[PDB]
Amino acid sequence: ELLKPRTLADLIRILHELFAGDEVNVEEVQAVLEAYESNPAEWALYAKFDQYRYTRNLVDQGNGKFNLMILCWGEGHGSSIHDHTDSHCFLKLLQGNLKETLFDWPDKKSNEMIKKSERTLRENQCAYINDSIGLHRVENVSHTEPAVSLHLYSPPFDTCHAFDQRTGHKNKVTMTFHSKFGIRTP
Ligand SMILES: [Fe+3]
Repeated sequence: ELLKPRTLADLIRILHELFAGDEVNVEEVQAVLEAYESNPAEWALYAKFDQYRYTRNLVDQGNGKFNLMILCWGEGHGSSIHDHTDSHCFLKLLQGNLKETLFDWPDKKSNEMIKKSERTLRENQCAYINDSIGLHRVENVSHTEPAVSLHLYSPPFDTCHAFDQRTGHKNKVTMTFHSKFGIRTP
């Protein structure tokens, strides 16, 4: 029984129920993430920005089943084209808008990675991606509005790949957390 999360803490409690087992009902997780109405006061603690690039702020460790984190995108900040290390990835906008560009997995032959499609993710919307679907880049293209998104990855992962748009070549990147549970972790 999926009920509307009343607050971010309620959403977290519901996610611990949805990930109590060993599999993941993607449509139910996405529906509950979409149903949480972003309340800035509830997540201000985690919305720690950096002037030069987007930040990853860990919110909950999901009893080991998933990492829930808040990403803070300054104006013009964006990600590399990347995969998700065989994990489910949910991305819910909490403030602002983000452009998501989708790319297919490259072939071994060096080639320009051409976008398959693009879309604008708006406040409160929840997107989903996994490696079977493809790769993506996420960008705050706004010149005037910072964006904040809530991401859930299951299983959690600390490393993934960035892809060079010009060649399709990939490199392993280790991600780091800017803060954990509201505490800056330099
Ligand atoms: Fe991603």
